[PDB]
Amino acid sequence: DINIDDILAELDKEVSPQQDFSDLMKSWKNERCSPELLPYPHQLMKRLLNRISMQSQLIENISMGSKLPLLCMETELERLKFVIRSYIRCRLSKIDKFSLYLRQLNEDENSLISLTDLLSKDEIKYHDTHSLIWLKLVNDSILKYMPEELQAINDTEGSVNMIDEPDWNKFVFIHVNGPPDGKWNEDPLLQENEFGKPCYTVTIPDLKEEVELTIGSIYVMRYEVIRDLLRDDKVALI
Amino acid sequence: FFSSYGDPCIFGSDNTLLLLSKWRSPEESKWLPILDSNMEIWKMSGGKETTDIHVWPLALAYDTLNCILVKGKHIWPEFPLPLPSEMEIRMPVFVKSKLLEENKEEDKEIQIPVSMAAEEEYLRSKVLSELLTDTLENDGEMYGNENEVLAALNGAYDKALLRLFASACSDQNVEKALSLAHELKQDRALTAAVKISERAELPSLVKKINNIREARYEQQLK
Amino acid sequence: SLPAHLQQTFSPEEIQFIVENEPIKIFPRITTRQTRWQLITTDDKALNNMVAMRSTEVVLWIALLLKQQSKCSIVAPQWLTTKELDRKIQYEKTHPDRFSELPWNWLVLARILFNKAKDDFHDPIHELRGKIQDLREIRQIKVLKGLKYLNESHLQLDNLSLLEINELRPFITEIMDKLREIHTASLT
Repeated sequence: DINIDDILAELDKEVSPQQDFSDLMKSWKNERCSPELLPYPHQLMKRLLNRISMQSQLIENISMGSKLPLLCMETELERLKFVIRSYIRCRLSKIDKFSLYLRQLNEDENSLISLTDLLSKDEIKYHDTHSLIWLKLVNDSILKYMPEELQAINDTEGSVNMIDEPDWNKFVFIHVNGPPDGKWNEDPLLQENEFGKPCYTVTIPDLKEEVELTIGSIYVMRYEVIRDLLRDDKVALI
Repeated sequence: FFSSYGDPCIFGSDNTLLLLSKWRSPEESKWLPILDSNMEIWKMSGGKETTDIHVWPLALAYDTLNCILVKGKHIWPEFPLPLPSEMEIRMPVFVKSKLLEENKEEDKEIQIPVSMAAEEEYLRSKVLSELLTDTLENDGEMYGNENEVLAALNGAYDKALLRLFASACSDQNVEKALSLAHELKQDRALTAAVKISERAELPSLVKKINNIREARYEQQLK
Repeated sequence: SLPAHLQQTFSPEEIQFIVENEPIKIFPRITTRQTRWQLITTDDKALNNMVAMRSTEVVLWIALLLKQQSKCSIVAPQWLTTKELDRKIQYEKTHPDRFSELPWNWLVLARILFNKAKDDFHDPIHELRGKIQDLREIRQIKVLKGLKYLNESHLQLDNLSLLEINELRPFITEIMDKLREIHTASLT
């Protein structure tokens, strides 16, 4: 019999502050779990901080001018500020642990990414000056007494490597979202399993093995194996 | 009680809701059955006779009944007051035996033919639009937006008719399809009906619809 | 800088905070429709356009904020009823490996609504408190069977709740990491 659902669809059809907070929640949750330091959202933070300032002035103006709407506005601003506070504290904690690694990544002239791409201006200031403070402390206290072959602080060639770096093979929990627009027919990686949902396929190279990541199922997976799909928002960390 | 727009309404001992339409015009005033509670519980129970359940009405808000769902021996509520429920009106068109046959987890609500659903929607849209129109014609808008609801009802009305029309075309009943085409309002829908007729491979009906569209375009130009 | 207990995981307070951003259906007891709310992380139209005893949808934290006073009543989610929970227990017993398809926030939302909104249910609350317990016990049996398949490569989970995952996270990931270290050391 004659289908018309498409005829009805074509007949029938004839950035926001809400979205930014969802992106902030996404960034916060991903930053907490992942082993590496993810790149800073430069644009989002500018817009959010401006909005916070304007809302604060509006609350003051209305206060100086029913109680309940003011209660909602005040506690909403508290809820918004808490997330940003937690997020920035986590990022600074990551910068403490990978300071020499980030410095070495910056000193490499052939690096595919610059340190200013990855970090915010405040983070750059913190990294630079904190490294000098720590360096001065150990340089005078310990290294002043060592012979010239052992006076380097970031030595790679010694019997133990003095530089730490992320564990790229850490296990993480994931939830498979698919492409964000619902465009299952457009995603080139998204093949299909038999009589069911679409899926992605990944190769785990130490073992020479494959797995199928169906939409909507949860997995415990190595970080490096799923890094690209995470960067493309095909999956989200639980 | 009176509706949220002053229509007279009453709930019968048969557990049916009746509303008086066209009361402003004595040669056109008429009583309309707009909702049967028993039929709703029958479908909700998966086609079962849960006579332990009773409905206690409260008030009518536009298209939706406010009511308490009472369970047990006594068919009326007690203290402290249980919370209310909300339920939409629908036209009485269905049959138990036919819907059981169409249907044929154990309590799952019975599945209905698309023809019945589209038919009921078109009737419900028509009645709702007429009552709202009469209200606006005499008493105007209270809030400044009810015309938008009326526009939505007209869209739903043509949409329901297009599904019924397409069924008639798929059955190749040109006579019934043409009779249905007269009842469509917007030329958007008539254009869709032309496409539907092309899919049905009915050039005679494409011709006669376009005759109607040309006639109605002339009536629109006049 | 960050506390030691927050290096790799979310505390239950953060889990509650995450769940609180979801929408919920309410009946207001006042009309706001013609000051205005002027929120910045949500829609603002719904709260500005409320009419008494007209159903509407808002974020859960504002819903609980209103229900603290007389101005609001909360509609329970449809899965949170005796009939549905009976069916889910039967599914759990029928399929001895699969987890039943409850929503990702079922534990958190049940233990919020039973405290803040004990008066707004239709079912007797002393039965719901029993059936929630039955579901959690059966799921714990199924979890204890699954911890015999920790391995060097991966694992699949389905319909396991957020709080249930967060409860287990530091054990699964640690033991799995050490099995990986032992295996790769033999390859190198």
